[PDB]
Amino acid sequence: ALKDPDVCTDPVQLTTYAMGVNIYKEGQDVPLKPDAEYPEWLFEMNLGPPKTLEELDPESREYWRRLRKQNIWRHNRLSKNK
Amino acid sequence: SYLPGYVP
Amino acid sequence: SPPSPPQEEIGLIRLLRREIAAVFQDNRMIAVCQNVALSAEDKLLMRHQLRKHKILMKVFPNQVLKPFLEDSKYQNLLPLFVGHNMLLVSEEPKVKEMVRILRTVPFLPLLGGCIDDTILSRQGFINYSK
Amino acid sequence: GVIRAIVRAGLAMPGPPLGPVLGQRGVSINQFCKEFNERTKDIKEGIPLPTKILVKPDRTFEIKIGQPTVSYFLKAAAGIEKGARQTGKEVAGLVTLKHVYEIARIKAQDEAFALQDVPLSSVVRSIIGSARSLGIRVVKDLSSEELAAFQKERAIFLAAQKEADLAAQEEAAKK
Amino acid sequence: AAALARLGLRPVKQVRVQFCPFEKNVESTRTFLQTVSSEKVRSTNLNCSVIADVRHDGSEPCVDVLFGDGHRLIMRGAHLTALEMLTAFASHIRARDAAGS
Amino acid sequence: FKNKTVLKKRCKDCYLVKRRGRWYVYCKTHPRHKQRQM
Amino acid sequence: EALAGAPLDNAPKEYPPKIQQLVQDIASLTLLEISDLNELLKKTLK
Amino acid sequence: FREVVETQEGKTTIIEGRITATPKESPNPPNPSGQCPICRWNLKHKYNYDDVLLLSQFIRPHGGMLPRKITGLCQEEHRKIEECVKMAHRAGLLPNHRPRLPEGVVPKSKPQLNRYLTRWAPGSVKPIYKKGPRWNRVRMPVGSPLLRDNVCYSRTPWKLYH
Amino acid sequence: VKTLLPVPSFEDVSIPEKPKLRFIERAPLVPKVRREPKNLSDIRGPSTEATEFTEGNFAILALGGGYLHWGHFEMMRLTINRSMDPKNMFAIWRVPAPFKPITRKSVGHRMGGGKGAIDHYVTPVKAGRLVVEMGGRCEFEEVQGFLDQVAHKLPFAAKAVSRGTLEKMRKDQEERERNNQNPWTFERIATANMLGIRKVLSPYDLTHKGKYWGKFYMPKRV
RNA sequence: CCCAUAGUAGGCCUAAAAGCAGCCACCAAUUAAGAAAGCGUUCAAGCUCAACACCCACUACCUAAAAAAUCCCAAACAUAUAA
Ligand SMILES: [K+]
Ligand SMILES: [K+]
Ligand SMILES: [Mg+2]
Ligand SMILES: [Mg+2]
Ligand SMILES: [Mg+2]
Ligand SMILES: [Mg+2]
Ligand SMILES: [Mg+2]
Ligand SMILES: [Mg+2]
Ligand SMILES: [Mg+2]
Ligand SMILES: [Zn+2]
Repeated sequence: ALKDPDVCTDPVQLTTYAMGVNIYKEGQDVPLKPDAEYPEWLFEMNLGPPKTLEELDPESREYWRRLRKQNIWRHNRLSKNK
Repeated sequence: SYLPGYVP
Repeated sequence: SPPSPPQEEIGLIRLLRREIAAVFQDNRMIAVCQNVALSAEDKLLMRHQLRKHKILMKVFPNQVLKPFLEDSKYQNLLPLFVGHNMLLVSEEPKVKEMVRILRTVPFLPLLGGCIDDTILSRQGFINYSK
Repeated sequence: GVIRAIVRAGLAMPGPPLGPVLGQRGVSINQFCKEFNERTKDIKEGIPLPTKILVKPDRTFEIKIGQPTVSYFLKAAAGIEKGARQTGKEVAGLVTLKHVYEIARIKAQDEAFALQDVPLSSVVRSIIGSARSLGIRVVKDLSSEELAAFQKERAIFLAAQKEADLAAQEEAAKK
Repeated sequence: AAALARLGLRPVKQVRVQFCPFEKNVESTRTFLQTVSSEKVRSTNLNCSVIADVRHDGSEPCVDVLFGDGHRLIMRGAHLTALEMLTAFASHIRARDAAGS
Repeated sequence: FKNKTVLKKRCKDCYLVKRRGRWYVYCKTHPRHKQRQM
Repeated sequence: EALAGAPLDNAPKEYPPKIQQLVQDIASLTLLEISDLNELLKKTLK
Repeated sequence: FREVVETQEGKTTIIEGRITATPKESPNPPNPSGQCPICRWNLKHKYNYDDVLLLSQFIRPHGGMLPRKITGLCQEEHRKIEECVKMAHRAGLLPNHRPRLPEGVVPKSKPQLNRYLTRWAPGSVKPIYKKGPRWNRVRMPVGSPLLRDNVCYSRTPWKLYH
Repeated sequence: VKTLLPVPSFEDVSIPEKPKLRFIERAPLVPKVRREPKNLSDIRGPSTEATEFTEGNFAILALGGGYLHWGHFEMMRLTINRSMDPKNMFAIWRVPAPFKPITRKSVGHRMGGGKGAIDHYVTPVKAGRLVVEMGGRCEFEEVQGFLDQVAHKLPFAAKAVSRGTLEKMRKDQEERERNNQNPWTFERIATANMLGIRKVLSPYDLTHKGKYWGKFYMPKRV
């Protein structure tokens, strides 16, 4: 009996408004602003698969953050049988 | 006063 | 035993050696508190109340920060770093805010640091605040 | 201690699963339902809201209601009702970076992100990760015509999936 | 932390840790503060106050503990290990607990 | 105590001790883990 | 190249030696010269 | 070395530690290249359980062994000295390194049996009721196998099983 | 700053379609009629077949001679298949199915009256033979545990090995022979009939060189 | 030894699946912590492990028993130059 409220299904509205951003009954839909009104870093975000260890720079925190996760993955693989 | 091969 | 070829410095150390330089060059207040074992919620909350006045909380390993200080001008800050050591670094001396936030926790010791290239004690800060 | 569960806005009920937990710990279920429904009166019903019920030693309860889950925000912005059954192979929804940016503004106010004083870029990077688990593809620009084409193809796929499920369910009946 | 917390701080009225951070003999005393100031140990008894005093007078570090019975324990950490101090602290906790009750 | 040719700790609270010339496994949390070298 | 350690809290007040020269230099100058210095100082500080 | 004194004055306990006189290693070791005290003085394979002058330097006041990290001994030599001290205690050669007894504890008299080269603890050993055939004889160990490499001045090697 | 190191990658590795060990039949599909002699030499001395790794990187190495009956194969199959990860691990048989017929006489009968009827089939194995070979996207530490469990339950001495550990084993034995300080070796004495020793030695000892006794392999013999 | 916050109860299926019945992905916040390696819960909670910090654990990475019938069964011995 419990579910989410009905979602929109209009391409025009779904591409011109952020439908679920406004959660209040008395509020209005949040209109999408023009491209010039959004920060530059938004459009440089990685929309694809995660960067691999080879792509990452060995002097960045991202490189060593990736190696630590891989070592944790290896530890879990080795521990499973142990 | 101990030589190279001195042993206590 | 023949010594072993010295292990080549890891790239993270270099990044840490560069971020320490930056924190130490581009900030003015550099307090040095002992990172006591407050709960995760409390540590996050006290770090949000300090960030209200944009007073950052750094944490650097004592095996990178010490070499740096040894070879740097801050050669008298070494004794402080015996144990867990967080840095409370702000870009403009906001001591009174830090001090009142730091006084909410009776057991968290403010050990000292260096404001405006002057190594102070705890009372130095409490005096610079007044 | 802390009781933490997702409770839909305005639809708190005395039934499971929160009710039994509250009763076992001594908190009155009816009182919470009234308080939660009253404090979530201005929010559209059915919105999943993560709740944090702080139970004090005398069994008086304080509730800490946060912003809706990111799963809702991404599903609502895509127009989809259910996520992908096999994310990475099937694209169940399509949203733009602008949608994610607008969601981050609301979700950045949640106490989890707000207390960390993280830049909005960090919240955007997190939302993109959650989208990659729901089957929703984030694209730099989406037109109304491109979204209609995808919706048309997605409807066909979903209809075929229903037929496949019916076949399995019908086969199970024959078993 | 865990070892001290298991015993608890029920008979300890106040714990005061006084050390000079710039001095070179405060490592043991500072380690003692970290253990007693842990959330677990502090949570055992909320009426006990852990007070950390930072001085730059150059005096040797000292730890003063006040129990509910009124007896006090003074531990001078200049030439004492953290483990030794914590062991003595725990023993006196046990002694003052049985006396009161 | 169960006699064992190979002594194995069955939980984190098991501790190995050599007493009266032979090895023992003692466990306060789960006394059933107690083992004697055979 | 190495800043001096912090003075003890109980030790008598100590002033850096580099300023000791500045303290003496001010006494030698004349009030008219100090006054002219001051007019430029007040404006420069604003 | 460092001592600790506990003094109760005016219903207050003061715990303090003082640094006492510390002995120094004799100068000019004959083998400076040595990596542990034993081989620095060319003592490897040349000491036994009865060399209390040597053994007593590596034990605590109550007869306990000292950590290997403190003494600097290697694992091999540290284990040899460890066994040698146990045999020295059992032989009665360390009468001033007895265990600490709490106040009010006077040990009850126990039969005096002179013994030496005792590998095991007397209480942990069972009688040899069945000796077994000559080709499978149950033997009584004497000494320690850790000392098997000690310098042998006789043509017969040390018998470790009697 | 705990120093992390690169994790090994198995991206090039490929898992066969049938990862698990196949079923081994008790007896050959066509039953053997001709009864065969005991031929105990088939488990004596060094193995010449299936001594090297083929597809996988891990295996169980035989350290003695023995016969594997169907009961052993079931223990190996069920233990390995239950313990292995089908997605990331694959296992192949490195031994043929039971093919050598073993005869038994009916209970209670005296000596004589001809040879007994065929009762069961066995697979002869020699020391040095790989018995099961495993591979896939895993490390030796992952499979060593359950492979060692299986090896312990075999009717001959056996040990789980890898490409690295197997090669190190062989290199160590070669080094021991090269640096051996004993001027007298079993090979030299036997091949020259020194002391007339060949009167107490088998012709096989000229090639076994004191490392094999019956079905038993002595790894510490040089 | 020490220590553990968080998008989030990822979606899917499911009466319920919340790291931990199954299927897919396995991205990301925080200096640091696996969309979870082992327990646990009807589902949750709850206890560990891999993280950070602290900091010289400065680990071995070879395994391991015993019982019979008249009564154990030489005595003994670790020390003087291989004969
Ligand atoms: K076996
Ligand atoms: K689940
Ligand atoms: Mg999570
Ligand atoms: Mg879910
Ligand atoms: Mg799940
Ligand atoms: Mg479960
Ligand atoms: Mg992370
Ligand atoms: Mg949990
Ligand atoms: Mg851990
Ligand atoms: Zn146990």
